[PDB]
Amino acid sequence: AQQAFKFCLQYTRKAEFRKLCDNLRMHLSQIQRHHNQSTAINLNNPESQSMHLETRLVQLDSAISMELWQEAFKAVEDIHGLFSLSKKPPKPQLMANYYNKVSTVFWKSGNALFHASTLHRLYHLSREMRKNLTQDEMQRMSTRVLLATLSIPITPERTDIARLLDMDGIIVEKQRRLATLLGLQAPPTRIGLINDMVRFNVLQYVVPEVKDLYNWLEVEFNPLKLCERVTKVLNWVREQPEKEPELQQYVPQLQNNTILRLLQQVSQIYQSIEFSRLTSLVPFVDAFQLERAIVDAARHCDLQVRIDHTSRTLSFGXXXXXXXXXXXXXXXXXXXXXXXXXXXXXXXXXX
Amino acid sequence: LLGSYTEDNASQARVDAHRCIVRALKDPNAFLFDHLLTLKPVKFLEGELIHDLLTIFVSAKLASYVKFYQNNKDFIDSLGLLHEQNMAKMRLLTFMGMAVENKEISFDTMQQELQIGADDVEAFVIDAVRTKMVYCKIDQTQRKVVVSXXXXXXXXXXXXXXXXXXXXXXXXXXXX
Amino acid sequence: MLLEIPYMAAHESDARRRMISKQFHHQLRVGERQPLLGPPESMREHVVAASKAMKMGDWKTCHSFIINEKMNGKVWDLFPEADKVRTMLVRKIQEESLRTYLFTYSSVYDSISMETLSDMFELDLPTVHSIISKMIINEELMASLDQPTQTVVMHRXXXXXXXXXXXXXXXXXXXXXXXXX
Amino acid sequence: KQVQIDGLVVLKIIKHYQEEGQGTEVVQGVLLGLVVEDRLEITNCFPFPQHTEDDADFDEVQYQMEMMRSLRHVNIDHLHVGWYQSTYYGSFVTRALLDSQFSYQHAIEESVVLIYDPIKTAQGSLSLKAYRLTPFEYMFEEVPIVIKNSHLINVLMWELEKKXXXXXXX
Amino acid sequence: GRVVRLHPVILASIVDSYERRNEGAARVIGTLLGTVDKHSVEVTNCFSVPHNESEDEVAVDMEFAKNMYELHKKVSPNELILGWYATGHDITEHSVLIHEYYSREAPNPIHLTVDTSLQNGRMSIKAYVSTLMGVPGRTMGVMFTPLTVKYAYYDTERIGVDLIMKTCFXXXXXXXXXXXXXXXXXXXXXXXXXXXXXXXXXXXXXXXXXXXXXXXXXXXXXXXXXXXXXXX
Repeated sequence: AQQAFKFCLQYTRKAEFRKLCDNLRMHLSQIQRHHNQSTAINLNNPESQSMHLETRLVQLDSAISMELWQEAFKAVEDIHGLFSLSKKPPKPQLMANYYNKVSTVFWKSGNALFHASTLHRLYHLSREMRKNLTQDEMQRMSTRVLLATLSIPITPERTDIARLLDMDGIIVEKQRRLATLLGLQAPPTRIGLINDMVRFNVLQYVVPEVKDLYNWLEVEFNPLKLCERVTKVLNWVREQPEKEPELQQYVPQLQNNTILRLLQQVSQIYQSIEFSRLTSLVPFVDAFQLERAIVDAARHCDLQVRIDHTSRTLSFGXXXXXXXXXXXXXXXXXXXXXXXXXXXXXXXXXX
Repeated sequence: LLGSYTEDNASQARVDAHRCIVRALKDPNAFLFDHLLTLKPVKFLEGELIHDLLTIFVSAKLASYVKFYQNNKDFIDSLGLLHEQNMAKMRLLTFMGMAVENKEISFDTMQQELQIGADDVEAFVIDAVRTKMVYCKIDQTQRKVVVSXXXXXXXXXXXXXXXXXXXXXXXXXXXX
Repeated sequence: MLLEIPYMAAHESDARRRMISKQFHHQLRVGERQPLLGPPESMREHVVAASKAMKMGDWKTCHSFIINEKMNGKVWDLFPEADKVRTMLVRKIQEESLRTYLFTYSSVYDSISMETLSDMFELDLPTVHSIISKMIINEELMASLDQPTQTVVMHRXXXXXXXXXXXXXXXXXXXXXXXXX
Repeated sequence: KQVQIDGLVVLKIIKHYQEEGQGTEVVQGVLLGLVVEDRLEITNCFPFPQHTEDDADFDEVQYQMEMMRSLRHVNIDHLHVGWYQSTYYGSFVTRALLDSQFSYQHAIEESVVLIYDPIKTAQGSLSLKAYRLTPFEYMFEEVPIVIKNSHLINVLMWELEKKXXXXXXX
Repeated sequence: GRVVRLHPVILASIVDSYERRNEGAARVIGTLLGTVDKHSVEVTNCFSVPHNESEDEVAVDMEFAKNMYELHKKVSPNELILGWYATGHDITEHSVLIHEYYSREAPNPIHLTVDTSLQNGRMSIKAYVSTLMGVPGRTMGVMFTPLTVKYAYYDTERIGVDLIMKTCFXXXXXXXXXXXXXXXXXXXXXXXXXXXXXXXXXXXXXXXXXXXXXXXXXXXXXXXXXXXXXXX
């Protein structure tokens, strides 16, 4: 099997490799049927499993190297199902390689939460080995892990909608089984994942600039100063050989998160702001790309807008109607505050 | 909070009144300073700085502070970082003064009194402390803000009326 | 793709003036319901990515992807005129992607600019105004164009719609009468 | 102080007590609702299974958690505002029942104990009371219980012997 | 089956289920319990279900049914799972399909519509079981048979109801209001998509003369308009 897989990798025999994999599946299905039959391989025995698991591990590796990502994903569950049955632990060498593969698969998959999880699993495992290890790697890996978590697409769910329908997202994610597959008790949010990033060990080896970035975006985000802060922080990353390398590959999603936040905050600050001002307020690769982003934020319901191309203005809501229902929504909020305040007063009464 | 502050002012040493004044003028829920200013302990001439602060927070606007900054602890506030909490409050109180005189406030007037950018202006109006203090509709096209012990008296009268109104609505529903 | 995408988008728009079928549509649907989404490898996946790119209104991405799917395929390399067809397709795709864009985004946009649109789709205004006006007239879209200022308008009609519904209802009633008889 | 008991809460408590009475085993359950002001709204209840154990330790936290989770998929989503039991002994015969209440009070000091008598409850006479512990003194006291019903509920109840936005606004 | 009796508790339970959400537009769904082993089905208890509807499709929580029923059985095995209810006020297009799901738990499935709005005084309840009359020379087609209902109570409940009628003889709500305001601040697009939907329904009916689907769509549109008016 190992020889056969090396053959496929060495001669780019992608079509045959896929067929090889399928053959291996049929073989394993037979064994459970086989086991009742005499002379069957014992899937109870640890050596037997360690060999089978070793093969599937390699199946995942070749899959990634041949860029057969759909096949990679199938082989990941193949690996998973064997690990559950597995009694003896795998060699940490071969296991860390496995996780280092999952990070690639999930980066290509566009599943950023799984991507960061796989990174963490590899970090926790690479910390132990080597027993003596480079500190320069711990620098870059921890930073990468943290950056990939800040760079994750916003997981925020609307409050009004959730109570009525408990609905968020499109919503649909066919890679949902995989979260349970990684020994995660449930799919996490980016805020949740970040807290692990928040924890000191990730933080301690984490480049400082990233901790600052996290402050700028997640802690105290202010649109009137974010552009400056980012301008002064972005120079430092570029200069560093390692930091820049970690940073280069997350520029896109990071930019998306920041701009999403800017659009939301502008939605809170304004009612009808000029297109010149809105685009001007938040940095964009191009003026038109900024409009694209704004609409995308609108379609995903992070903001409601009406864009009037004639006057070059954007409205975060016929005219009088939109003012009436904005007034109503303000009055409601005011009432809520008053109610809450009254509660506090009650406590003061006792005083 | 006025209750707690009045009780403390009327039990604590006179030396504690300056700190109490800084506390009051920094307190997130406090916008009315008349009852505190009127306290006999508060009245005394010697706590001149405290009296000035009371006039400033009871009766004056942000402009009045700027006029008097060399004779009030603006510099001390800057050293402390206390002033921004105090600065924010005086600007909120300035909006309240303006709203007392007129229920429609032009953006240009607010910005001068505000001493803040017009684009920012809405954000400042936007902030929650302001919202609890005032309910108004922002008209971007017309560049205006429509904002529909002594103050307490007036407020009381309003409350009474409000209740009557609510009762009417409830009555109707009950009927249906 | 070129044929069925704008008609799909409009349907996404929900105007539903006309119904059109595009080849490889079923394959695209399967991909959406797929647990795993990989970067394109097989040719149909490159075509696919070009489609989604058209949906989101990136025409450059779409043009890029066809080569990427094509390069592994060698699909476009098998023609002697390939350059000519590359540019020709680039143009037709420019047009249909402009259409698709307009279809999907007319909800949140009340007004438009033909100059900006012209520059950004790399389509001269004579084509833009033509395509948009034609389509709007063909789909009975509640959209209004001022040629003088070169500006467009949407998001409206209520009264007319109700009138239509009434007509339909009347038809149904007539049908029932037939059965009764 | 007043405990407002809803239509379904009262009917479930009478039903459960009577069913319990046939059983000959005392019946307890949890009351769900809202602490409003001083006053408490009981909007619903659910029965706890009969236990060999008497009084305290009767409660089954696995049953309770499951029931509460499944209700939450259900609309009401209401705090446990106390408990009800049917106890024959009168008047104030048993010490043991009170300690249970102390456990509830320690979880939430506002908790209420309702007691219903399914035998003495007769047409024209519901025999029920509501208690809290006091904070030579007596240990507990009783607050009268009123009933809240919507107009929709009133119409619905009238089919025996027949011959949402508003609530929010209120 | 010839008829159905319903206990007052079931009526009040369906109303209480609907009330907590505080949605006029929303229709709630649950399980009914009782005894269906004779020509008179007796409906004597119920419980709410988590339920969501998207487009034609609807989701019911199967595990919730099994887990709640199992607790119900521990309280009183005499009250069997005999069907389901919803708040209506009318039969909906998906009901025959939803009914097929409940059939797994028990058969034949029984559907109780409880009109918690109570528009008609005489009935707060409509009862149906699925059956097909059939067509000669053609495959039989499923349909709901309408069964007569009466409200009846055992002595305990009779006593309870009489006692309750003696005298006769908010944050969630605020959130809902805010949602309504948001809908109002958007209704120009939702109008144009409810205009289209209305037309769609008409098309379906035409085809039938599909018809059911179209009818459902039309009803939905009307409901959406009514909810817009109420908000205003």
